[PDB]
Amino acid sequence: FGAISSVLNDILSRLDPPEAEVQIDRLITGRLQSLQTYVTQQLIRAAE
Amino acid sequence: EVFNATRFASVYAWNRKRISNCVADYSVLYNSASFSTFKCYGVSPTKLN
Amino acid sequence: VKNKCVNFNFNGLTGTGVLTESNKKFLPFQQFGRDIADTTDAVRDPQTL
Repeated sequence: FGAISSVLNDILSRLDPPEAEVQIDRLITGRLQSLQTYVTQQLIRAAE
Repeated sequence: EVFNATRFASVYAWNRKRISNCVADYSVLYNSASFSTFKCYGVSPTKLN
Repeated sequence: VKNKCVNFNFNGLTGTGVLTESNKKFLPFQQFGRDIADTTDAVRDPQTL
């Protein structure tokens, strides 16, 4: 999702919080959007 | 042999040395006052150890 | 230490989980393995292979 790595442990163990915050925020945004999409699809299928 | 050497190559002919098969202590390098510039990109220096 | 949930730092690869003996076998060039979902599931001990 634009971050340096897709694993939170790598970012935590490689970067200090002040600069790792941006990568963690990008990962959070991407994963939150994916989860919201999944929940919406599940709601529609549950209605079906 | 790289930091405490006596010869440094020119800028357009910069000298590259490969480091492998050993253990590196970056903490002593970072905490020393001999260096007037120590900046790390993609990693933080304090975690290099 | 095996059969206990611990933090493991396997050759720079950090994580948390339970280490157990594996019936799975690695070819003698592979270091770690991934699941169908690409989550790490196996590792090779740097000191015991």
